[PDB]
Amino acid sequence: SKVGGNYNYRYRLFRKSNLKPFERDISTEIYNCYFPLQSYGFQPTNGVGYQPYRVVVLSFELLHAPATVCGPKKSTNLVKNKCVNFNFNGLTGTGVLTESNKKFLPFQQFGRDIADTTDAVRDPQTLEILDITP
Amino acid sequence: GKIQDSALGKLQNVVNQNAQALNTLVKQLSSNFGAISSVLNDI
Amino acid sequence: KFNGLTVLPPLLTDEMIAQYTSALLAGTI
Amino acid sequence: AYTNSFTRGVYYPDKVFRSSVLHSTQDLFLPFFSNVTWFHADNPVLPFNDGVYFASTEKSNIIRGWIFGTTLDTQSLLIVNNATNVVIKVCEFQFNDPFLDVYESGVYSSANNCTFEYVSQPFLMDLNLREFVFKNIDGYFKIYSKHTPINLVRDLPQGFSVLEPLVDLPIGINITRFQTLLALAGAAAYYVGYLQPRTFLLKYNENGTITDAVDCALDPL
Ligand SMILES: *[C@@H]1O[C@H](CO)[C@@H](O[C@@H]2O[C@H](CO)[C@@H](O)[C@H](O)[C@H]2NC(C)=O)[C@H](O)[C@H]1NC(C)=O
Ligand SMILES: *[C@@H]1O[C@H](CO)[C@@H](O[C@@H]2O[C@H](CO)[C@@H](O)[C@H](O)[C@H]2NC(C)=O)[C@H](O)[C@H]1NC(C)=O
Ligand SMILES: *[C@@H]1O[C@H](CO)[C@@H](O)[C@H](O)[C@H]1NC(C)=O
Ligand SMILES: *[C@@H]1O[C@H](CO)[C@@H](O)[C@H](O)[C@H]1NC(C)=O
Ligand SMILES: *[C@@H]1O[C@H](CO)[C@@H](O)[C@H](O)[C@H]1NC(C)=O
Ligand SMILES: *[C@@H]1O[C@H](CO)[C@@H](O)[C@H](O)[C@H]1NC(C)=O
Repeated sequence: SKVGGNYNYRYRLFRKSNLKPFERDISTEIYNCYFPLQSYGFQPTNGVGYQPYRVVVLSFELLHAPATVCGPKKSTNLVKNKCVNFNFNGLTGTGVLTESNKKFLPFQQFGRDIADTTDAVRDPQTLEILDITP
Repeated sequence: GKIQDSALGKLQNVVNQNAQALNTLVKQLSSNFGAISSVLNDI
Repeated sequence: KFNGLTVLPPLLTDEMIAQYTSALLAGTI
Repeated sequence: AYTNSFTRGVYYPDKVFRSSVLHSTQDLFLPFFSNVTWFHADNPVLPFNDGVYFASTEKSNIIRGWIFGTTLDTQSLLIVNNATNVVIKVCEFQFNDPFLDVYESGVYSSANNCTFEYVSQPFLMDLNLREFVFKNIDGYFKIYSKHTPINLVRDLPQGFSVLEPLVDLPIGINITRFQTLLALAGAAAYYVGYLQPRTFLLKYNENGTITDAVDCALDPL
């Protein structure tokens, strides 16, 4: 709302058909004839409760392609042939780990059983296929 | 000597139905049942 | 497989059923 | 023109390994025994629809790559090749003689604000069937390929190959139109077919390679 002129912001008031999720529409064609955008008040005071709020939404993609935005937790050393609790790139589990001959195709990162439970994981920094045996 | 050339389906149905029953019980672990994941470690 | 299913062995082994089946044959003949 | 004889167009649907397993997936596959368009000529402009199967064969190499866009201008993915690298851009240009043939880049490809690049070594580079699959999704453009060796000149070879992934660039474009780029009386084979959200059953062998597929909706068997 600052008097330096920050109150340029505006919203689409009229639209032909509902906007899809994560879709965008920049058009300003005339909507009997009306401009399709309308600007908020946002003077040093708007109406009460109509102050400008800044917003950001974080969308977490979870595609199971190689992960690229990780939390600050540092890795441990890696144990084989003992049953161990583990967290690989966010895949929490529990089992006995073993460097495994059932080699993935080079693009693949997890293996799954008949059930969705994962039977193998590619270790994200030694790059070996661990068998997980429950 | 003719028994070598000759009902086993009525017995194999036991082996096949127990196999299919267990396999179906395992496959239902992949089912979400409305949850955001089929694997509890995800939740 | 690992998901809590387990198949238990029968009490009578296949060899024990063969022994009984042999005993029924031997007796019969 | 059209051609039909293919059990081709299967690809690995998941980034996850499966072995000695028959698995059922719904994904945008090429329906079995459909009609691919066939051309071997110009740089024609075509619909992308839900996705594309593409393949080529030629003497030496003459496919240079591809153009895509929300419109034939809007952010418009370019993928073109060096001798040793593919190089990739997201910008708008005023695609209007939109070819890379004679009138390592050109075609008024003046980028200003929109490059969002990629560049890498695995692509169509000197090796005969240059199989590709392209699949735009929300935030996604995962591209697939297989350089299947063949003896045929320009008729579509019957047989089975499964395409591996090659890259994904999160372009954010909603692509609607598509075109190829050749280089230059010359001629070379290429084929195009639109993907559909079919259900397939896939036969992963012990190696975890897809050895067979059955297009579930093809026929009653
Ligand atoms: C962003 O970059 C594109 C080019 O990638 C610019 O496109 C030009 O747009 C003007 C109209 O504004 C046209 O007359 C030109 O023909 C376009 N050039 C090309 C090569 O397509 C666009 O103007 C740029 N926008 C901003 C805000 O920088
Ligand atoms: C994965 O596929 C390859 C290729 O078919 C198999 O490798 C062959 O295995 C046999 C038996 O060990 C050898 O005689 C061949 O020489 C191997 N070929 C090559 C090119 O190395 C491999 O066995 C398969 N993996 C599994 C787990 O079955
Ligand atoms: C989809 O395409 C239309 C033009 O065909 C465009 O106006 C719209 O912004 C596009 N959507 C996205 C998310 O880019
Ligand atoms: C980075 O990854 C490599 C494997 O490519 C690994 O050997 C190395 O230890 C990792 N870096 C550090 C600092 O550990
Ligand atoms: C393919 O195209 C031909 C015409 O060239 C048409 O008759 C046919 O129905 C189409 N589909 C199939 C599956 O052949
Ligand atoms: C690859 O192509 C770009 C232009 O598309 C060019 O600038 C670059 O020098 C080429 N790379 C090589 C190794 O020739």
